[PDB]
Amino acid sequence: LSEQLKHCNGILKELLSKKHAAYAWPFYKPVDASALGVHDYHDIIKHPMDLSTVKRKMENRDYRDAQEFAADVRLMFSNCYKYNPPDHDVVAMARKLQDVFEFRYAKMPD
Ligand SMILES: C=CC[C@@H](C(=O)NCC)[C@@H]1N=C(c2ccc(Cl)cc2)c2cc(OC)ccc2-n2c(C)nnc21
Repeated sequence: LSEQLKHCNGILKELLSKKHAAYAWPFYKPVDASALGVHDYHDIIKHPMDLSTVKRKMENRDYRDAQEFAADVRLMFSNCYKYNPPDHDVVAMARKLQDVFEFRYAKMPD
């Protein structure tokens, strides 16, 4: 990995760690629309994303730069905001986790 992508991998480890598990767990695996009963999810969200998919792409060295990594993580959060009403518990959780991501991502090295 490039030096910037190592920082990205370190953020990803933190997002999956026990410290943040109370609000991060909804984002661990892909949305199973049938299991959750949200039969309109794939009509509204055209590009699903989740942390296990980000992790698999990083493992296979599939990100070209830090920007591609950030776009996926932000996609994951934007899907959550797009589908759900603003006062929903899961949107608060997404908020909370995204503040962890954005704060540490802003500390990128040269
Ligand atoms: C995709 C389904 C929509 C949400 C839902 O279940 N109900 C609202 C109509 C759902 N809520 C949640 C959710 C709702 C309440 C609380 Cl406290 C935590 C998560 C959700 C749950 C999961 O369990 C394995 C996985 C993905 C979730 N998720 C994401 C991500 N964005 N919305 C959700």
